[PDB]
Amino acid sequence: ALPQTVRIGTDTTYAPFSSKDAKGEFIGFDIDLGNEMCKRMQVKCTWVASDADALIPSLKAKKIDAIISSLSITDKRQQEIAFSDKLYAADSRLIAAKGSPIQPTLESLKGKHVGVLQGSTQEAYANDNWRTKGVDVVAYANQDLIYSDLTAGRLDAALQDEVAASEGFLKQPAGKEYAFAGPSVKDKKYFGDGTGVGLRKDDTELKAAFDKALTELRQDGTYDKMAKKYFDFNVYGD
Repeated sequence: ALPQTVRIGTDTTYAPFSSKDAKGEFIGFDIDLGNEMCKRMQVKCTWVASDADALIPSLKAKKIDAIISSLSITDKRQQEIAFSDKLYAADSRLIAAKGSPIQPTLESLKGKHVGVLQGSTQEAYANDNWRTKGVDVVAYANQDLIYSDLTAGRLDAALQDEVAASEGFLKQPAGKEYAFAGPSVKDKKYFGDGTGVGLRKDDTELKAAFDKALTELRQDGTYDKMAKKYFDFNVYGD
């Protein structure tokens, strides 16, 4: 059976998906999706703010029943936990000067300087896929020095999370003469081909319920109405 109340963990440091406003309220597209699915599942849901690194451990330990926290459905994570069907994509993407001919291909990136943030999944992807095939991958301690170096012409491009870059540089005046270079970069091992509700593998009833509610809110147009509040592109991907 489903619990009387489903506890959902989320890392509230990631607008526009999950954050806390000035009154401490949970806000974001994750919160909207979670709340809408819980409504259709007719279960009470309680949001629980958690450190990012504590989400999966808390889930495994049954401190929470679900994770909705832009949790990429990576191959590695699927060794340990289950996921709902995809909620939206969390792929990465190149940013470069507006009009740049750069593409996320080996042929285009050969001999180019591509900035990535130290310790990021973007760094991992670029080091494992591009650095070893003739791309000059430069790792940064500070995200903002990446952007500054891009604007200064010390980088050809920067590999960033797509929505984070969209909301955090491209929408700022500083990013006005910059744009995505090519399409999003997709990889099941690094970016997950989607985010999903993170769930314990044995909780099949809970996953089925989330999956059912999600297809229904997508099919009757609720998904797009909710997404339009935050995004002017196809955030779902796919």
